[PDB]
Amino acid sequence: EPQTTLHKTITPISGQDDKYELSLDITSKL
Amino acid sequence: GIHHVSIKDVLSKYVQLLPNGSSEFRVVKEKDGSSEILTENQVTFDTKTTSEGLVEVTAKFSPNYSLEDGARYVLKFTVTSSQEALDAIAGDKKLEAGDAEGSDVNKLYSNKGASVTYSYGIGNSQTKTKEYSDNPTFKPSDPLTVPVEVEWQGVTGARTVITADQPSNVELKLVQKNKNGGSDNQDYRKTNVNVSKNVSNETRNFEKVAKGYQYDLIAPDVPAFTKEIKNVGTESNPSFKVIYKQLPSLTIKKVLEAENNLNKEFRIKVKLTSPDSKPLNGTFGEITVVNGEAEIRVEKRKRWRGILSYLPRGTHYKVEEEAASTNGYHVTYENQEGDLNKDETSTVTNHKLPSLSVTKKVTGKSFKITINIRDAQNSPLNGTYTATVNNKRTPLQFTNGRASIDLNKDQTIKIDGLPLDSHYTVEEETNSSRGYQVSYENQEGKLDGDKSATVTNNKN
Ligand SMILES: [Tb+3]
Ligand SMILES: [Tb+3]
Repeated sequence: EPQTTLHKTITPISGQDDKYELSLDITSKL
Repeated sequence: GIHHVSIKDVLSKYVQLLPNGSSEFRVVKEKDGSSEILTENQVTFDTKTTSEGLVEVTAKFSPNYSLEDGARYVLKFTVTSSQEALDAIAGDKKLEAGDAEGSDVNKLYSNKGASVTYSYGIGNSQTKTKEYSDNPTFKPSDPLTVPVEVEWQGVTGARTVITADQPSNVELKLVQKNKNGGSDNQDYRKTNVNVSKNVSNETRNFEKVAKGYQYDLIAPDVPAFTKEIKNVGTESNPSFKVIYKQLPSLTIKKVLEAENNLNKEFRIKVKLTSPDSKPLNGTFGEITVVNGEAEIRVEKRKRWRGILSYLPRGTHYKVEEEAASTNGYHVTYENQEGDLNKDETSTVTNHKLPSLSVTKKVTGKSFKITINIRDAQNSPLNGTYTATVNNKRTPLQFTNGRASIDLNKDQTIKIDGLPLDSHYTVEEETNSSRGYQVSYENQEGKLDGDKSATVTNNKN
């Protein structure tokens, strides 16, 4: 099996009240 | 490569997607500086509701899409604070365990679990799921502070002197209007605003007011004042002004003129009709109005006055003295009729009607004397008046301006209730006068008060 790494962050969307960007990633490596 | 890839996030109840997938789901492939967006043919997005009623979001890669080695694939989409979070930060909901990092409302968890599923291998591949170990958090925006202002106005408008009693404070309440069925919360926030004599403007604010709702204000009914409530801000950023405007009052006054009896009482009717041409009913100070009619009884003990306090603005008034109460007076009015848009005084003047006395003196037998009277408008008097000769009240009648009387030596007749500002002349009839020299005191005269004329007959 290849190695996978996983990272999830949330970021306030600049200049907007109550909006946030979710970011869920995956990277595969040999 | 890995294949059959899919990325999964379960949103917690504190966030939610935007309308019409404004949420803009996309997956970006990042490799060597360059960023590329996977197409409809490479990834598909599904929203579903779990059994627990939470929203789950899945980016399903096209099944035979293989992840390029060393490339970072990143699902991205926007969420917004749900009502749960807006309420929580306002202080209106308690967190349970598992809601936020260390139960801090500023660190709500956005996810209730997130993972990636994938396969690898040719033929019968193998399947793994890895849970994301990051459990990210966010702070909702600050709740609203909602200002409230109270303005007191006198009868005639802004910053005019107020005369009515005011309470020492007013309790204002912010009403959070229910959206999802249900009843408005009429006790959502409360503040006590101070009220001081001659401080016309005073401000407070509701703290920690949750966004997402429409608000309104409740302010007490204050006797003597009308109330207007306005949102001087917007729906999403409310700010309220309450204006109490004093209601007007009608004072009825009686004035006595040329009247030495101060012990009489007078009845004065006031007719009150509304702008909407209607029956006005209710009690205003001491005076009750039944079907537009009110009655004021005045006397010295009540300082010749009555007050209808705090009538509706615009009320039409017509004051008139009761017929019975006018007997013996010339009655005139100031400000009899009008519309009540500020304080008003209506004055009834009862001027006592004048009398004429005529006296016969004999120097050196009945004597016939003719009285001629023209009224104020100069038209000859017609009517009967009470006349008195030593306590004997006989009616005396004037035809076309003339009456005539019979006097003995040293008799006085006194004629009451004659019209104000009329003119008399007296003349002895030439037959009575035969043998005597006649002269007169005050033969002609103006009836502006009680008058006296004297006829003296001297033998020879
Ligand atoms: Tb009555
Ligand atoms: Tb003359």
